Parts: sequence; structure tokens; C-alpha cells
Amino acid sequence: HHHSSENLYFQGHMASMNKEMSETLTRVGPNTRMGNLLRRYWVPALMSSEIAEADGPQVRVQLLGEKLLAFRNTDGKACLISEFCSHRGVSLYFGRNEENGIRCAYHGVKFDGDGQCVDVPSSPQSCARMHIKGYPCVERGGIVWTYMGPEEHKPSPPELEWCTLPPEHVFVSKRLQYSNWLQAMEGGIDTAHVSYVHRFEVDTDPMHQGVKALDYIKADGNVKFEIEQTPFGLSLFGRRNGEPDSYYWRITQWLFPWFTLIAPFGNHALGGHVWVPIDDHNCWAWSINWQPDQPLTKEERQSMEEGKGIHVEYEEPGSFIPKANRNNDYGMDRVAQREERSYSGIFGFSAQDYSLQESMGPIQDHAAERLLPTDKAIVMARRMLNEAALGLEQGETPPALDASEQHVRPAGVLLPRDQDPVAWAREELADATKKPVFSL
Amino acid sequence: HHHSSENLYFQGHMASMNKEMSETLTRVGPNTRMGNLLRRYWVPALMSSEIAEADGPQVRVQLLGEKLLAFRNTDGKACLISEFCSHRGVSLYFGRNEENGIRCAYHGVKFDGDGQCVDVPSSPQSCARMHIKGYPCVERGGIVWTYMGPEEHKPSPPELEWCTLPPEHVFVSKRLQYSNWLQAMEGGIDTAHVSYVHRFEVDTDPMHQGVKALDYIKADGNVKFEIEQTPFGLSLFGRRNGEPDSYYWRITQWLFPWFTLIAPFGNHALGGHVWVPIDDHNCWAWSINWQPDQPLTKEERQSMEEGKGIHVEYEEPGSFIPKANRNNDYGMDRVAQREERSYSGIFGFSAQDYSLQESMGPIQDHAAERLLPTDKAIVMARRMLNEAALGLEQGETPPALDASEQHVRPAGVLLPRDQDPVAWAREELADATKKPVFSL
Amino acid sequence: HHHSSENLYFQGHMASMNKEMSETLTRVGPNTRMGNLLRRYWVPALMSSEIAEADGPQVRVQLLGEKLLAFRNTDGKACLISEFCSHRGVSLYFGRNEENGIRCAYHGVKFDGDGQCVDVPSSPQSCARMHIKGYPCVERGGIVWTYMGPEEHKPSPPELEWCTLPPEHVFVSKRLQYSNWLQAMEGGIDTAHVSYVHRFEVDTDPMHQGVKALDYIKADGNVKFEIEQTPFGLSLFGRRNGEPDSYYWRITQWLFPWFTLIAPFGNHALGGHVWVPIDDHNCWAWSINWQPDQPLTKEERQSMEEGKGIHVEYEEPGSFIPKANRNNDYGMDRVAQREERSYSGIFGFSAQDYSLQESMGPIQDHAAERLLPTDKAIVMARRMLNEAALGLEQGETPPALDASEQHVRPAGVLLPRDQDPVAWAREELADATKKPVFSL
Ligand code: FES
Ligand code: FES
Ligand code: FES
Ligand SMILES: [Fe+2]
Ligand SMILES: [Fe+2]
Ligand SMILES: [Fe+2]
Repeated sequence: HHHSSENLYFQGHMASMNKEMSETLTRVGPNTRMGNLLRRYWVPALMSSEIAEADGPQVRVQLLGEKLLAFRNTDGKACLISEFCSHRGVSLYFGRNEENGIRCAYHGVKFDGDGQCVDVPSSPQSCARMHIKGYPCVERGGIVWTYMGPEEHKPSPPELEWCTLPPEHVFVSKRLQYSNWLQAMEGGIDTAHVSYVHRFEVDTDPMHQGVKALDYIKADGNVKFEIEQTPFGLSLFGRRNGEPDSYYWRITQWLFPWFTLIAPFGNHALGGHVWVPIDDHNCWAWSINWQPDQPLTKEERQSMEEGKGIHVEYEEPGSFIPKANRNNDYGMDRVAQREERSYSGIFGFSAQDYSLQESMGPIQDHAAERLLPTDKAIVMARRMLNEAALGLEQGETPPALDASEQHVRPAGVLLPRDQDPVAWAREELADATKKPVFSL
Repeated sequence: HHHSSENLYFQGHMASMNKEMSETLTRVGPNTRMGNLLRRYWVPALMSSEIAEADGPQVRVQLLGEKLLAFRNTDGKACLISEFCSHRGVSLYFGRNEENGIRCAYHGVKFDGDGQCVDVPSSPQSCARMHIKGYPCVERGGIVWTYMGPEEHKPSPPELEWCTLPPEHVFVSKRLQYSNWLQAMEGGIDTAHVSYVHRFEVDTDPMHQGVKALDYIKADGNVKFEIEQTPFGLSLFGRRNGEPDSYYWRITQWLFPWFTLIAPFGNHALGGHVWVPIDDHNCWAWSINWQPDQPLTKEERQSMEEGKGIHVEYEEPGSFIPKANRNNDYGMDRVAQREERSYSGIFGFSAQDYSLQESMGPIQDHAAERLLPTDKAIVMARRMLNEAALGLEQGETPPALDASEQHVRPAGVLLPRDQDPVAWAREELADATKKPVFSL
Repeated sequence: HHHSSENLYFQGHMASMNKEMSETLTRVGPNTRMGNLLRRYWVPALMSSEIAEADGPQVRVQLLGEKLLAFRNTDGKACLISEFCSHRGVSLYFGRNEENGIRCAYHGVKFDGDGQCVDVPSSPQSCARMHIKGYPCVERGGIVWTYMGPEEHKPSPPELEWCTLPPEHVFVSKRLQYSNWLQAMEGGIDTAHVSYVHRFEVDTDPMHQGVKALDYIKADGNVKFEIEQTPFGLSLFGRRNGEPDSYYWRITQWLFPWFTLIAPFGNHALGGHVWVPIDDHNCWAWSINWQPDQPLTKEERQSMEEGKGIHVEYEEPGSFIPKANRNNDYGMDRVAQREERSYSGIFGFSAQDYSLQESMGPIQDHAAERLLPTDKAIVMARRMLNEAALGLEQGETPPALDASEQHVRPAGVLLPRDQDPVAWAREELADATKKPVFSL
């Protein structure tokens, strides 16, 4: 136990974060508690498509405070190294990807994919003092993943369902988000939000519309939660009223430290997020859709490419800033707000969510938060993160390192009000990726 | 007395501000000395026209360091609350103005105009812990005023002449100014400025031109001052040479803490300012024109709408940034400067003044100021402000709280050089809003 | 000796800067060690052409941390004063250049070219307390130079070759550079760079192309250095392989504290730089071309005006920001990079160099530099600067104050591998501006 560990409840409501814990969770740079924790997991760096071909243009990428450079060498292996030449500090973005390496444009020093210095023109014997940081990589889901932690503790690469399926079952997008990773992830472990800001989007949008779940979601925002701790993270049982006999359970899966699997809408593709910290004020927000049984159709895949569903349209090509952003007021339409075609005045799943999270300021004011029951999932995920971060300081091994425990699924069920859903899911969600999808 | 109180004179010239006093007067945020002083007066928040209709789009407004949200409820009452949901800190700009309240777009918590939480979906019993800051409001002059101080010390709403007249006698505009409130207000208690930067504007401009005062103003920048302290603030007797027998007295009224009434030009409408701090580096600069006797004509009102006189044209619609600003060099025309159609090279009353005040940097370098005689009004207003601010710390009641003492007028008179103007004004400016305007 | 003085070598490689020395050299503002050192030399402020005519528009100029104003008075003398009115701190950019002075636009105070206050309307006796900083000036090379140091130590104005020649032998340009003066100057005392980033530019460009030096430069980046200390700065003997019998020596001249003369390419005009600190994060980079024997032709002069050679094309007219800059990715063409028409992917001498130096961040990370042999000149210039800066603190007189020692030239020679170049240059580079140019 460490003083920082906040109590779960205070005066009979859930308790907010104390100052130190606020910091433990938000500060992600090198040699921070959370910086060190996050380094132990495989990290999604960028998409394979951004560095498609060998000897192709390198791209700058910033993760967990460090500034890096991604490129694909001559053999075709995706590599990731530090952005800066060890010589006089110039950027290797201006260098030359060729002959299995990056060669600095200033004086010709060359580094390979592991950041080993392999040529120094003026001084061949200096190689060993010119090494820079290079990080191992693997490709899965159409994403380049990197391992940024101590060499001896590198785990098995992740085996989430969208990472194991064949390519054309899967579709991935990413968006830059002008806020700290925490508040953003917090948004996808809060199913009560869907009943308010998304109330009217849920009907027009092709990845969501025309399924029976919507009648129940629309008609009750008041979500009671049950939370079960597991080898991979948490399972979130979000209860709403079904019929008068019954309850609509949405079960979303939180896979520590930064993944969700969202409970389905009908036979529409399954959805998921990742959030990756760029610094303490920004993050990559990843969105994944995938179908377990058939390929994605063309009307599915194309709808995603146009930026419907949990995806977005971009400001300019290869921008990764959304079309709706803090410069155009996120497209606010007050007229639409009055006529009840949009709750917030903003259009689009993604925008409706990040508009609000950006508006909190880069880091949410944790001091001024006053929590409610709908925040049960959030509070527990915070504890798991804090206790892992603090535990790693003290030499404990962090949770969820074992990829085989990540073969799981979200779900929806209608159930009588006396049936216990945790028991139900013991029965039904064992070996869940072999069964079809539990849906409504 | 407090060490901060600077002496009025040093080595036979007027004395500049010491470091602490510099700070006492410029730092306007919550729980500062000047923050607390200013909170005791009614504060001009925004114009009624910006939130014209009920259930209409709320607007963000920042005053005295705090970030707020203004809107007009269903009954039609202008309200002003804190910008941020008490729940998880999201902006209420994205919420819903309806049924006498703002409802947060994220999870549906609703606040009324006094910032009382009136609905919590997930937890009806939590209402009392979810309150936010809400501030009483009143409408006068076409302006929404708010009272931001302790509840028990709220005074009578202000009774300045342009606040009591009927609407069509009055016209109000506001402009965003990229500098601290102090240096800006200081500019409208410095009538010597008019003889230099405005020398050539005073003739072309329809709210100023073709009156006899101009010959005397143009022909003498060297203004001797007499200052009389009063219940409402200060009276500023600015002396210039008239004929060889006489003196042209411009009497401007400074109404503590942040108002002026400017001495008239002819029968042209009367003019006035307010300056309101947004933060320590910016302020709203308000300009008011009004006619006591008749309505404003259409050529008057329209000229003001086009941005002549003490008003401005805007960069874009509903911007409140001026057409001439720090990005276009305030429109500088050096050719016009050489040909003596503009002193500074810049066109427009307002621009000619704020161009210079913005150029001092956000906060004037008080350490490096070397004062002259034309700065007599400035020095005294500084003392009144410092002594009120410091006195409030020590439990003294601040000046000018009583609205009835604000029924006053500015004036111009030609007078023989032996006649004392203070005596003159005892006689003539008693009950001044009942008489016509003393002018030239 | 002062602890700061770093050792020249560590573990058999050249040693990087310690923390304090890093600071000694980069911090250039008033009352810093390096601020004080640099003040003792004549400083290039701006070009004569920017303030061509008398009573012409003044221009803002920022040097060595101070913010100034340059203008040409009625007599025609270039003057330089502090930007700000001593009265209430307004900018004199808005004032009036006429009758041998600048008159403030606010209240009419006037200053002459030495910063003496010569008129105060409200108070003639106040003149002596209203003085501001004014700095003596002289014109040479088409540049206004100013002397910003104590009055009693003003030296003779500089007698560099391009300062003494007649106007039409000479051409000067300047560019704003988004980095500290040091790393930029460091770039022009590093001839090994030319073999890499400039490899392909050296052939297409009319101030460089079609001369025999290129074959030798292209074919060896591995530059051995010999450095000889002199009255004016350092002489840099950069050795590359010539034929198998011989060595191509490029001798560049570093004239303390911030000038270079670059070793020639053929009969193409001679080239030189200056770097002048604006603040700790930016600098003016000056480029000079000149021909000693004939005028510059029209195809020479015009090519320079179009921004070829060590000059640049600008973003907009009178901008001084380059066409290629940090906003357009410096024009990167990866296709050209692959097809070996550009090493870095960037086009243009100047851009190829400053792209890399800007990319280090405003101040190079001196802690993380790992030096190589090609950095011999850099290391020594750093010592000369540190020891002068530290010595001035202790009352020692700084080096290179004597203009007559600046009548020198750069050179290239092919030489047998047994001939010593320093001896060669004793013989040949005595009285070098009287001889023709040693070239290849
Ligand atoms: S900075 Fe990269 S090789 Fe010199
Ligand atoms: S943040 Fe406003 S109700 Fe949740
Ligand atoms: S500020 Fe320059 S004269 Fe008043
Ligand atoms: Fe959502
Ligand atoms: Fe004015
Ligand atoms: Fe170069």
C-alpha cells in the first residue's frame, strides 16, 4: 500500500483522485511511474500503410514522451529508432533510407534498425560510442507495434481478436486527440454517455442503426454497473431496463492498460479502441472494426473509409487531424440541436465524444471532479493502473502480460431481472471467439 | 497605510509605481486584492443582443480570470454560470438550453441560472453536492451586468446616465483589446493624448468634426490639470489655452472603478468608456454614445454601426477583434503620415489609441515609466484603486458603491483665466442631467 | 582558468561542452557573459537599403536580446535607438521621423539619433531624465553597423575585404533563422558537411558549378584538419585527397567572433557569412558574395537576387523568412532523394544547411553531442569564445579588436602530400588581398 492509493468511497459516494495519484496516471514520459509501466506492454506506433514499401519515406512518430522515427528497411522489416543523430543532434527525418539503414544527411553517419551505428566516415573505430536507441517491432492488425521496455522483459506480442484475424476481416484508423490519454480512455468505459450525446446519431449511422438495442439504450441513461476483475483487465456489465420482466446487459471488455472491446450493435461489425500517449497533453486514438465470421463487405469498408461510425473524415490528406476540431467549433449546429437531430449540436460518433473531452482542457481538473454511479468502471480502472504503476516501482510484476488471456469478446443479452449476469457469462463467454457473437 | 502605498511625488516629479503596487493593480483573478475589489461592483458581461432570445445559443464569456457561460432561460432572464460541468469537467457550451436550464451533453446533469443543480439522472440525492457557481444578473443600457461578489454585499445596479435613458438614446459596442485593463483605462484619463495622435482624425470624423473646441485642442497639447475627489470617483479639469483672455476647460468624469464620461464635442452625442478585465493580459473595451434630449438619428446610429467615432469595424462578423489589429500592423500608412493626414500613421480613433497601448506589451513596464505633468489624473486614480484594494483586505468598505451619486455629466467651458473652474462647476454641474449639456 | 573551461579531449576523442560552458556561449542578452563580449564588436544591424532615404519609415530590429529601432535622420545619418518611449513605454515605431529625430505619437516627446531627449511639450526641464539608449552607427558593405558597448572601448570599424571594396564588387543578403547563433555559425566551420548534404547541389548551381574542386570534394568526405591560431581568429586547413600524389587543401578563415570567409570555387565570386544573435533562440544569417578584381556581372548579381548560391528566395516581399521553411517541410522531395538529385531531399545551399540546424531544436542539445574529428574547428572556436567571455568578466581585453588584422583571404591549393600547408600559407597568403585569389 502507498499513501497515494485513494479510498474507493468517501462519505458514501465514489472518491476522486488525490493530487499525487492524479500525477501518477497522467505523466507518461521517460522515467515516470506510468512511463515505466506503459513501456512494459507492446505499443501501437503507426499503421503499416504509412510506411508501405521498403526504402520508403521514413515518418516521425512520438510516443510516451520520446520522439522517434519509423521506417521500413530494405529487407522489408519495420523499424523504429530515435529521431536524432548521435553526432550533432540533427534530425534523421532528413537522412537516407537505403541499404538497411538511415544515413544522416549532415556528415553521413548511418544507423541500422536496432539503432546500432554501422558506419562512421571520419572514424570507423567510433561506432560503439555513437549508438542510439532502437526498439524492436512486429506487425499485427495492420499496425506496427514496438516494445520500448528493458530488453529482458519483452512479452509475447498481443493476441487480441483483431490482431489474429486475416486482414480483410479488419479495419483500423487513428485520430490525433488534443488531450491526455487518461480522460479519453475514460470515455470508452462509460456506456451511460451513449444515452445522451449519441442519442440521435445512433439511428442515422450505418454501423449502428436499426437494431433492437437502440430502443433500450435510448429509453434509459441510468446505468447500474457490475464489475468483475479478470486476468486481462476488467469486465464491465452495464445494466439498463429492457422489457418490464428484463434487463439489457451491455458487457464491454477493458483490456489493461489501454484497450476496449465495445458491446455489439446487432450484426454490425464489432468495434474497439486503443489510446496511446504522445505526451502528457495529447494522444493517438485508435479505432478498430472487425467481423469474426466473414470478410468486411465493400459497403462496410467504404463507409469506414468515408469516416462514419467510430471513424472520422480528415481535415487534409495524411493529416490525422479530424475534419471537426477545435478550430471550427467542431462544426457546431445549434439549429440541429433545437430540432433534436443532435444532442450536443455536433455530428459524428467520434466528434461528439472528443469534442467534450478536448473541452475539459488537455488534462481534466481531477480536483474539481465530483463522481457519480455511472463512473464505477472508471474508478476501478484507475485503481488497477495506480496499483500497477506503484507496484512496479517496488519490483512487483505488472498485470496482463500474458497474450493468451486476451482471446475474449464483448456481448449483449436480454435477461430476466433475477438472473445474475456474471454467472451467465461464466457459462456463455468461455471460449467466446469460437462461438458466434452475443448480440441484439 | 501599507508600505505598498507609493508617495505622490519624488524629487519634484510625480512618482511611478513600486513593484508591489504594480502587482496590486494588474492582477485581477480570483482571490487577488484587485480581484476581490472589482468583484464588489456590478460587472458588464456582454450585450443583450448576443443572447437575444430565450432558449437561444449560450455564449462563453471570461471575466476577472473566471471562465463563464451566459444564456437566456425560458422565462427570458439573462443568467450567468460557471462554464464547466461539476461532474467530469466538460464544457456546458455543448449542453442544452431548455426548460429553464443548461443540461450537460455528456451525462445529462442540469443546472439552473443560479448554478443550482436541479436534475441528476443517475443519482437524484446527489443534487446538493453538484452545485456550481452562478451569478445574479440585471439588464441596463443594452448590457447584461453580473454581480460576482459575496451574496450579502450586492449593491444597487448602476445608474449612469446611459443606463437610465430609453434604448434609442443609446448605443453600445465592445472590442477585444490585447492588454491589461489598467493601461487601457489610463488612456481615457489622459486628454493631452488627443492633441497628438488624434490631431488629424478629429476633423474628418462625423462624431467629432466642425466644432470650435478643435481649434483650441489642436493648438495646445500642454494640458495643466486640476483634480477634485468626489463620492463617485474623480473630476478631471483639463486646462488648455483658449483666446488670450481665456482657458478651454475639458472636464471628464472618472467613475470608480472603470468608467469614463468624456467631455463633449459640440452637440455630437456624448461619449463614454468602460474597461473590464478578462485576465491579466486582456480586456473588453466598451464604448458608449448617447444623446440625453432626443433619440439618436439614423445618420448618427448608422455611423456608429459602420465603426466611426469611438467605435470600430470588425475583422469578421461576431468577432469583436478590430479590423485594424496586431496582425496587419494596424493598417499603418506611412505615406499618410508624411502628408499629415495621420499623426501615428494609423486611422480611426479607437485604433490610434489601442495600437499604442497594445505596443507597450500586455502589461506596461511600470518600472521603466518616467511620468510627466499630463499624467496627473492617472496618478490619482492609481492611488484611489490601490488604497481601496488594500483597504478591503483590512475590512474597510470600498468607495462609490452608491448608484445615486453617479447622476453626473462631463462638460466644456470657455472661462476667463482668473475664474476658478472648480467653483464654476459647484455652481453649474449640480443636478447636471436635468440641464442641457455644457459644450463647445 | 575557470572551472567552466572544458578539456579539449576526453578518453581520446574530442570533448563536448559541460553545462555551464553550454550556457556561457548561448545566452546573448544584456548583462550575460557572452552578451557583454559580443557588445565590444561592431554589430551588423540591418542593410542600408531597408532605410534608404531620409525621414523614411523607421524599422524595428532586435539584436543581442535588446529591441531597437533603426531610421535615417534628415541629414541622412543612419541611427539606432531603443524601441520604447521613456514616458509610458509606447513603441516609437508609431512615431514621426522628421527634423532629425523620432517623435512619439502619444504625447509628442522627441528623441534624436543618440537617444537624447530633445523636446518635452509638457515639461522642457524634464529632458535630462527622459533619455533612452542610443547607439553609434557607421555604414560599410551596404550594411548599417552599430556599436553597443561601453562608450570608451568603441573600436575601429571593421575592414573585412567586402567592407572596403566599392559597392558593385559586393552583394549582401540576410535570412531569419529559427535557432541560436552558435549552431548556425558552427555550420560554416565544418567543410566536411559539403561532401554530404550539398553533394548534388554543387553541380547545378551557377556560383559553384563546373570547377575542378568538385571532383575532389565529391570523392572524399573524410576531412583531416589543421588549425592555426592568428590575430584575427583561426585559419582552417581542411585536407582531402587530391590525386594519389597530392592533397586538396581548403583554407577557410574564421574571423572572431562571428565571420567566415569560405574557400573559393574557381573564379566564381568569393563567399562569406555572418551570424548575429537576435535572442537566445534566433539569429540573422548574413551571406556575402564579392569579386576583388572586377565588378559583379549582371548574370552574377541577378542570380544572387533570384536566391541561388548562398542566398535565398523569400516567402513574401520584405519578409526575410525563406521560401523553404519549417512550415512547408523545407520543400522536401523524397522522389529527388531516391533519384540522387538531392542528398537530404531538400534543394538549395542555404536551405540544405539551415533545415538541419533548425531541426536540432532552437538550442542544440550539447549534453547529447558525441563529437568526431571533422569537428576540430568547432571545438577550438568554442574555446576561443569561452576564454574571451570568461576573461572579460575578469577584466582581460578581448581578442581581434584591431581591424587592420582583418585584411585576409581564404584559399584552395593542390599540394604534394609531403608539403606542409601552414608553411605554404606563411609564404603565399601574406598580403593576400593584393595578390589574386588562390583557387581551383
Ligand atoms: S549530425 Fe548526423 S552525421 Fe553529423
Ligand atoms: S460531465 Fe457533465 S454530466 Fe457528466
Ligand atoms: S508615451 Fe511617448 S510621449 Fe507619452
Ligand atoms: Fe461514445
Ligand atoms: Fe483617444
Ligand atoms: Fe553548407
